[PDB]
Amino acid sequence: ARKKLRLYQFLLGLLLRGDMRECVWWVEPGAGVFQFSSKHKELLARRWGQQKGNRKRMTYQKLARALRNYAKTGEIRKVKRKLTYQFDSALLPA
DNA sequence: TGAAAAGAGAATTGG
DNA sequence: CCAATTCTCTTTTCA
Ligand SMILES: *O[C@H]1C[C@H](n2cnc3c(N)ncnc32)O[C@@H]1CO
Ligand SMILES: *O[C@H]1C[C@H](n2cc(C)c(=O)[nH]c2=O)O[C@@H]1CO
Repeated sequence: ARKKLRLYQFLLGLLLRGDMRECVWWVEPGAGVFQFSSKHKELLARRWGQQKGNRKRMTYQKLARALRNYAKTGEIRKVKRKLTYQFDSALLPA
């Protein structure tokens, strides 16, 4: 049984390594607050779908749909700012 | 002033 | 049965 990345792991990994900075970036790195690019977010979503191996092309609408489910478990919450989210502090350094 | 963004229930699916 | 994936409909927001 193989393992596949979780959405919050994929996103957090992109931010820490500095990948796809034109697609997603930190807004407040100390607070774990990050924002997606209005025009270039579809590039990131489709990259998420290729790595997962999904049947359909991944879109930001479907990626955002998955992000909202994290509200039950607290990994990521939506911030009251356009395309902006916040990792829980348990997933961040000191 | 419509695309964009936000939100959502629900059946589905790989593993 | 987890962790999304996919599809659908709705409304507010914004550029
Ligand atoms: O066709 C109507 C509505 C449209 N329009 C575009 N952007 C608008 C804003 N910000 N306020 C109001 N109406 C807006 O232009 C026409 C009215 O001038
Ligand atoms: O939660 C139930 C179903 C669940 N389950 C079902 C099936 C068909 C599967 O392949 N994996 C799996 O975890 O297990 C529980 C019953 O043992």
